[PDB]
Order: sequence, then C-alpha cells, then structure tokens
Amino acid sequence: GIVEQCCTSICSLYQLENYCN
Amino acid sequence: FVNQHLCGSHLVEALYLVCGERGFFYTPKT
Repeated sequence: GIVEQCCTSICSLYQLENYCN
Repeated sequence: FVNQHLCGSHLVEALYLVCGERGFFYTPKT
C-alpha cells in the first residue's frame, strides 16, 4: 500500500494520485 | 517534493498538496 510504495520505497506523483478522491 | 521517501506527516502533506480540493485517503495499514 502507500507506505510500502512511498515510505519504504521512493514515492512518485503517479502513485500519490492513486490516493486522491 | 514527491520523488523521495515520504513517511508519516510528510506523506500526508504530499497527498494534501497533490490532491488539492479532491482530497484523499490515507490508509497506512492497507
């Protein structure tokens, strides 16, 4: 989930936007 | 500010800035 992709690994705009409403 | 390790408040801040008026969901256990 978001922590694995953006905290443990390096985040990206592409991934952040998957969590916008 | 997005292409780095983002944890805790730093991650929710990034979501806040990127998602704008749409808002977002922060689900650290999922």
